Amino acid sequence: IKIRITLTSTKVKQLENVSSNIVKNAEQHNLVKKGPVRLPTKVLKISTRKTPNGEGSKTWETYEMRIHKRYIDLEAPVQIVKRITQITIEPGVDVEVVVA
Amino acid sequence: MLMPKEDRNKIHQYLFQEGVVVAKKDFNQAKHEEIDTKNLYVIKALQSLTSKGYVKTQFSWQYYYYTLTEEGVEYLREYLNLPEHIVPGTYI
Amino acid sequence: RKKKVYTTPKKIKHKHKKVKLAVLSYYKVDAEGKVTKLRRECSNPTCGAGVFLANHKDRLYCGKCHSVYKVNA
Amino acid sequence: ENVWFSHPRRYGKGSRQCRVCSSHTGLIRKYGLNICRQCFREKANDIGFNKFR
Amino acid sequence: LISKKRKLVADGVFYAELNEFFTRELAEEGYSGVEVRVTPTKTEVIIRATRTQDVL
RNA sequence: CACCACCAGGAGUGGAGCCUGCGGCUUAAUUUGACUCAACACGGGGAAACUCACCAGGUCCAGACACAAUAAGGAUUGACAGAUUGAGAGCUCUUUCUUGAUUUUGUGGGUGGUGGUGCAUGGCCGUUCUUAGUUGGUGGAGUGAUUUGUCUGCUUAAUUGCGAUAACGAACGAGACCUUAACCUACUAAAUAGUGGUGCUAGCAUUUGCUGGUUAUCCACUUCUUAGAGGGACUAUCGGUUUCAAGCCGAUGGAAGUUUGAGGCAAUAACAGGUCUGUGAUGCCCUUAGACGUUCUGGGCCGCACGCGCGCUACACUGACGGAGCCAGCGAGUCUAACCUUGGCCGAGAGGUCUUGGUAAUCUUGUGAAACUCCGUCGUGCUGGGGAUAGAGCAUUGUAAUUAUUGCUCUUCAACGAGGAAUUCCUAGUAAGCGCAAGUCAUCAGCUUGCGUUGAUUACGUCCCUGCCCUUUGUACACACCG
Ligand SMILES: [Mg+2]
Ligand SMILES: [Mg+2]
Ligand SMILES: [Mg+2]
Ligand SMILES: [Mg+2]
Ligand SMILES: [Mg+2]
Ligand SMILES: [Mg+2]
Ligand SMILES: [Mg+2]
Ligand SMILES: [Mg+2]
Ligand SMILES: [Mg+2]
Ligand SMILES: [Mg+2]
Ligand SMILES: [Mg+2]
Ligand SMILES: [Mg+2]
Ligand SMILES: [Mg+2]
Ligand SMILES: [Mg+2]
Ligand SMILES: [Mg+2]
Ligand SMILES: [Mg+2]
Ligand SMILES: [Mg+2]
Ligand SMILES: [Mg+2]
Ligand SMILES: [Mg+2]
Ligand SMILES: [Zn+2]
Ligand SMILES: [Zn+2]
Repeated sequence: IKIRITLTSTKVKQLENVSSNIVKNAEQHNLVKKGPVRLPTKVLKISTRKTPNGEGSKTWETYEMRIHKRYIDLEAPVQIVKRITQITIEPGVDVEVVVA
Repeated sequence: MLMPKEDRNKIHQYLFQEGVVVAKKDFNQAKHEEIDTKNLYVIKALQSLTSKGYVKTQFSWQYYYYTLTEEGVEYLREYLNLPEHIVPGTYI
Repeated sequence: RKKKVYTTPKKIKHKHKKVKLAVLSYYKVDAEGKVTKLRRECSNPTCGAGVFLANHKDRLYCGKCHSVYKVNA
Repeated sequence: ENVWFSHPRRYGKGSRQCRVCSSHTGLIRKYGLNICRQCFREKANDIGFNKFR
Repeated sequence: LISKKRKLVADGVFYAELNEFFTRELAEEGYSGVEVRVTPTKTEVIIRATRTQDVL
């Protein structure tokens, strides 16, 4: 059946227990699964000057944004696939399913 | 402002139906969305309506949020000659 | 700032707001007959024989369609 | 007349503006957010950008 | 079909825009922040104010 | 006390040619802000148009709303051709159609302004000062303002702490914290990461091997790659020296022993510091229809006798040119758009064209980067150093490239032979060399923010110079010596 859950949040601790609750609820339903592949975290960096005007000492400033992205691959008949994704949706954590 | 009578009735009838109107502050955009008239018309006409206590505005990152008042539902109704309590915003 | 001399040549020619003309709709008038029409109209797909034609020097207009309809006599 | 607002605005500093304050200078176009540099710095914390290092 | 970099930064600017709208007009009900929740079939936006009777 | 000071040094700058910013001069305009540190590659300010504020001209109203006036025997709007105009702005006029209460003319009253004032303000930022500084409670001294605590000394990056001790015990700042980089054959796992095998093959040998290719060969694996949870360093152990105390200095072990390295955050009290040109942040003043609004066309911001300040290329065999080898890390990238571009073909090139992959650990991409390395020609000659300044063509971006946008070819081939007085930065993966990505970006990097690559010499001090802090002291000062 080959469905795949992908998680792409920025909050790591929300993301993990989402991912843990996928894999643990899998194991009551006893499904074979590729355990979470953790892709390299990608840092979005924006380096701006502090001052609004152009006076003073040239102090710069780097704002960054870390994005964490995991995927879990599952094979399951339809009733578990309807059950797993319907629950365990946590705010700020993005979930999307692809099949095959 | 001098705009033909038909599109002021478009703006005024669309306002009645949605209770609200959103309008990007882009003059010369020349084509509103949700309405087939010029963007400058819907801004300026709703500027004429707010200056008579019928609609209130909020700028909020160049978008001009309009929601019409209790004065607005009575005036417009007189204007469109529609049946009483025919305003969508007013009745859930 | 330094000054404003308003240097440029004076060309204040704000226009005429289409001066109110006298009694109009002169189709023709006929003593005890049906009236024909001066200023030929237009065989258009919209205009329903209500719009007249300007009579210029060697051309006929439209007014509402701003397109010449002159044809050779 | 049609000649009003007729010059192209497809590229260059005249095509883009800050989505908050409609300014042309110091725009930040990385990652497609298009906010001026002084307005992003006021909005960076609630967008999700933070200072760590 | 937009990349994850842009998608997450878009939801940041979406929150930032929607916070400014709520703080500008809902000031007189004690607006103290907003939360957005993407969900299958719906997006839910929980307004946090003090005079909750006034916002309704 | 401190490489924004010196010491011992390194690499420079100041000389030269160009690039860029400021002043000056010039101009129709060469828009403007900022003049020690704490203005001058700064306003993310790499301006062809736009941006844009300046200059020469031309449109428009996008002058809400109210009250009057006008006025359905028309309040007002639009225009074909011609004159006009840079113009296919009917902008204005000749000419006469069309529209229909939306407008028009005044009175108010608004609105817009990158107009003024940052010495009227907010917020933010810079600076004092990222130095080590600041304050209560209770007790003691004093009539009191105040003082001690908060110190002679030693110590530390540090009012960091030991010690002395009318003071004890704390608070903020420092430190802790957080991020990041270094260790983990320990855990949890993975064709979007990678090995090893086994299939299928290629080449070479031939023994029982060597090196590759292969995506449906599949089975196992986690060392290397990635990130979750954790562990680990605490100057541990020993020696030496010091009220034998805080510490400091050697050696051993260790992945790591300068605060383990580097940052982020950062007190009280200030400053007429900068910003009204980031803001739909703003008071007041000005302006508001021959506008200081908005838009369009064309210039300007780039103009060059000169004076400065950040830089780039060099002055040469520790090198230039040619061929061959050949290795990173940080990162960015398109859909309702046309961004990163593989591969094939054409072209000397720059480029063109046909397909493809990629919304991304999947594709560009092992980003095959440059310095460098190995072989060769040069042979101390302003020379094959240097490539400024000029002339012709071919392309690319773009509505447009002339005061050459940028790229390519050929030719022309200047100063400069290590730079006076002056002066800057720096203590280990650091200085310096060398490139690449990102930001701005339709095009344009000699700039900045980062990242790797190659990698030294010298010191492990001091108050001599320059700054800042403290103590004692004098004072007729206290908007505080610019008294
Ligand atoms: Mg400055
Ligand atoms: Mg020089
Ligand atoms: Mg500048
Ligand atoms: Mg400048
Ligand atoms: Mg102007
Ligand atoms: Mg204005
Ligand atoms: Mg202006
Ligand atoms: Mg001020
Ligand atoms: Mg006391
Ligand atoms: Mg007493
Ligand atoms: Mg006391
Ligand atoms: Mg010793
Ligand atoms: Mg040469
Ligand atoms: Mg690269
Ligand atoms: Mg020449
Ligand atoms: Mg000296
Ligand atoms: Mg260098
Ligand atoms: Mg004396
Ligand atoms: Mg005195
Ligand atoms: Zn017609
Ligand atoms: Zn802005």
